[PDB]
Amino acid sequence: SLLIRGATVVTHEESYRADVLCANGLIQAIGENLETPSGCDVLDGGGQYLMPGGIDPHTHMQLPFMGTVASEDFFSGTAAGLAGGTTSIIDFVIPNPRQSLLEAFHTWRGWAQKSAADYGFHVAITWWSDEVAREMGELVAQHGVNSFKHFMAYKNAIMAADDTLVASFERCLELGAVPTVHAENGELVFHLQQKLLAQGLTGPEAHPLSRPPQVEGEAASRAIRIAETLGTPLYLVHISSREALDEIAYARAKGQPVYGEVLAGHLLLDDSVYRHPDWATAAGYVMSPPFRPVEHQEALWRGLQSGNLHTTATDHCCFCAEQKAMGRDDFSKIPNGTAGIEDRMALLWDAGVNSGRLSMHEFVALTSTNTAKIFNLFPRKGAIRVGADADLVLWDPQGSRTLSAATHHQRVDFNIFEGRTVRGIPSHTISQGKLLWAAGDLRAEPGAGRYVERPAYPSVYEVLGRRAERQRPVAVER
Amino acid sequence: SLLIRGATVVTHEESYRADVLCANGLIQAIGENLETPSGCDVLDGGGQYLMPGGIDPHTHMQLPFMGTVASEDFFSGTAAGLAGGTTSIIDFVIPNPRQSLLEAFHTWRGWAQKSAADYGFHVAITWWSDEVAREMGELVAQHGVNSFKHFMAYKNAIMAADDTLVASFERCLELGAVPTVHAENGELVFHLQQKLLAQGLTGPEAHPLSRPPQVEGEAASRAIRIAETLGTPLYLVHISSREALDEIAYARAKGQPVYGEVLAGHLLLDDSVYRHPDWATAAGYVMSPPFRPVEHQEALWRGLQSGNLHTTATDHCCFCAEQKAMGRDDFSKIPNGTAGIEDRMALLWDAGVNSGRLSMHEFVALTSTNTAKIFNLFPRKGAIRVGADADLVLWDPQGSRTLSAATHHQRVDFNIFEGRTVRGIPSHTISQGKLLWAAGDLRAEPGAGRYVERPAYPSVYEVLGRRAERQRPVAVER
Ligand SMILES: Nc1c[nH]c(=O)[nH]c1=O
Ligand SMILES: [Zn+2]
Ligand SMILES: [Zn+2]
Ligand SMILES: [Zn+2]
Ligand SMILES: [Zn+2]
Repeated sequence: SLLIRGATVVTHEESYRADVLCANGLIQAIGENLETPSGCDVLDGGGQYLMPGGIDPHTHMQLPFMGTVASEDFFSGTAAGLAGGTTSIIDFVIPNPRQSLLEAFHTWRGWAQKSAADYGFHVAITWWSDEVAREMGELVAQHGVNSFKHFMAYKNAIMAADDTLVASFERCLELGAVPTVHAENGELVFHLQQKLLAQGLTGPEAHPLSRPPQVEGEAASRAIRIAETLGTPLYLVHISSREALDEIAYARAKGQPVYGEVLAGHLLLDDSVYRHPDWATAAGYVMSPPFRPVEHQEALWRGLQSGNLHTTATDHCCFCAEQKAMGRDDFSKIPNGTAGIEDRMALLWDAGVNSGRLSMHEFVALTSTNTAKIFNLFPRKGAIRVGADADLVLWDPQGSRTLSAATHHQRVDFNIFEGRTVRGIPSHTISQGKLLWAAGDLRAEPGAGRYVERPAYPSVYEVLGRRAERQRPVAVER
Repeated sequence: SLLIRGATVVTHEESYRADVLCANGLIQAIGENLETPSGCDVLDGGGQYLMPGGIDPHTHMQLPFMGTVASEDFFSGTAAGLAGGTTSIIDFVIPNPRQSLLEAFHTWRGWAQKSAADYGFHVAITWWSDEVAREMGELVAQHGVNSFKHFMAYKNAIMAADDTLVASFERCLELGAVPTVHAENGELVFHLQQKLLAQGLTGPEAHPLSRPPQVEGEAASRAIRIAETLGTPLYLVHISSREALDEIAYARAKGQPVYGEVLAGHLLLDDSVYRHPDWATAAGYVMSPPFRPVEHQEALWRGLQSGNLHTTATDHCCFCAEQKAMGRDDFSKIPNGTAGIEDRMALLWDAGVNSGRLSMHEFVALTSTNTAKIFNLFPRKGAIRVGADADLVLWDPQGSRTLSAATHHQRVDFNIFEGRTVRGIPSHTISQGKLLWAAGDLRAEPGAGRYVERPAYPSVYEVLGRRAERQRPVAVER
């Protein structure tokens, strides 16, 4: 048993002073001046905020990708996420083309067994056949998967063309699963990569030039309108561009269920990072989509404030300087990805709440509750109520931290926010009711985390259902 | 020679009283009370408006298509255009996949020699290879073509996927040619067509359901964004939807050279036409894009008024009842297309000018001058000025005409505006300085029209070149 006493509870919609009791991995009681069970550890949260633990729905722990394997494994990644107040992740099963999905799924369950905190998976659809359609049904019915990932970029690899997107989205509808998309036009990226290389522009500064923001806006428009035509919801991962955000807003203004996810990097960094004089420094920012001219950061913030972006994530995909250097002579070969699982919540609090573009309640909604709702984990997760998983974070608004690769718990030799000082840190992280991060001490244990099943048919599917019934076609009688 | 006396000259920007003298196919003199050369014919235009003859940039005379050949041929179609005030067309060479473009071009020249008025061609890119790219250059350099058409629908036929779109648009940029696009997502069309057929919805009412508006908005988005990425202008044919119009307005607002074309059918008809209890009547409206719910008509009129739609055309593609009946058990086999070359100008005048939606100057811009400027034919066409081609229409603002398949000159048994009465009609049409339509008397002759060459590099390409030079990628030395 673990009792957090004297703090202010901050949810996605309200604040109030109360104590919180956890036991057996669940939240047992909430209230002022709670009784203390015998032999129950006590945590003093005076002057701090008690919030749901962060959920990161976009991580790539130890992903084999672009000629190599990510430097962060499932244990060091989930542990680092605990240090930064994040208590569960959704990662990605990425089968190779013509490789079986259940095969990939069990393989990934294997790798993820070492997780120190709760974890789940999105399954990517990297090819199509009647068997993928059948396997998708199995993953939802028997293995707790309720979301499928589609890559519109990475031509001559994992890219899903329109024919796949249509088939798979239609399958998700049948299964009550949520289609999710990496929205970049693969044909234009491939075309621009070759053209820049043929011009001899091989540095990291060519990476943004190879996939400018309209390449994302285009794919977002296409994913969104396939989803509209087939009558499914749609979740777009790491939106970086005004173009893509405007497409989401346009569809939502048409009341379509479209969600957008954003990373701290795309809220706070611009594309000048790729022109850094030092190659390894610039290479460190190479991910897709890339960082953008400053006007896109401001559009994304307004996306958060307006309700047109819905979740924060990290695309946590680490590669050390030596792996980055795999493309020292060809930006197209630099393994794509940045780290951020540990830094997401502090970064957003410091830039959003301290500044105050975001209220404390929006901070919560954007770091856990919205993700939980979208993927049908609410109120089990991202919620402070009796019966919910005891995933919590205690937040010192006056604590300070300076992000550096030399001191962060993420196993990677680079931090895209190196040297940045944030006011507002997680003093204590609580996962499954146990205190796994405390005032500098990390208590993560390999294998401590559970695999989290997400049930199919989130509530959006009931409204979609009624809509589809109103729109059934009537033949003309002749 | 031919002198038009006493009319009000109306251009794309102004109105003034003057006579106009034509001779040798050209406009010779403009001024009040011009002297009459001896032997010159005189036309009294008192109380009427003298405007440039209409240019219809979207016709398909005797096109072989969807199993058959359009009922209108190049003589009957251009003659019918003349009765309606339209003095020149741009048609489409549509090579079959793997067919040489040059081969198809010469064949089409044979088909079009019988035209009664000036004509030109757009050439469609229905497949890709190095030969295609070479033949595009030859068509521009030797054959007066400066625009290339791309079909984004017609899966498993003339459809261009992104790889062809990108390669062709790049070729277009190299040649100073205008890419034009039929913007519908073919994968979604094909998927919806089979779905609806599988459910037994075989009638014409399924045609609009098989290609809802967002299918067009998606393809407009994608064509527009490819164009932006490659640095070309872009011309989208027959825009029917708010979604597509919004994509054009959005790219035009970012400063991008995007032009939109609209048919009178999509300005004035709604999709209730496909539910007519008579099969032949409903089939008569079947074209792609289909006619839309009424809110899209309002949006289109608004595009015209705001400057986000730029040209009018007809997609003149005629099929009689027995030909339409090829799809009596399968709407996907109904040959797509409607008639309008003869009716476009009166329809737009009556609905746009009489209502005050459009000024008379906007009417001229939208029926001739904007098309001329976009395809590099201004001021040879669409302009009343000494030396311009003598293509003129004399317009009686209080004349009246009732549109009817029983009385029109279009060689087709269906009119999508059957029984509509319009106020403001062409009393006389002058082509190559000759009076070919004189209040009810059509004097069109087979073979009188000239093939019209269009020079490459319209003016927009000078601006694009200056932008490209400013945005040249620049490496970082390390
Ligand atoms: N060529 C065409 C004629 N008519 C149509 O409706 N669509 C076409 O693509
Ligand atoms: Zn991604
Ligand atoms: Zn990712
Ligand atoms: Zn068309
Ligand atoms: Zn057409």
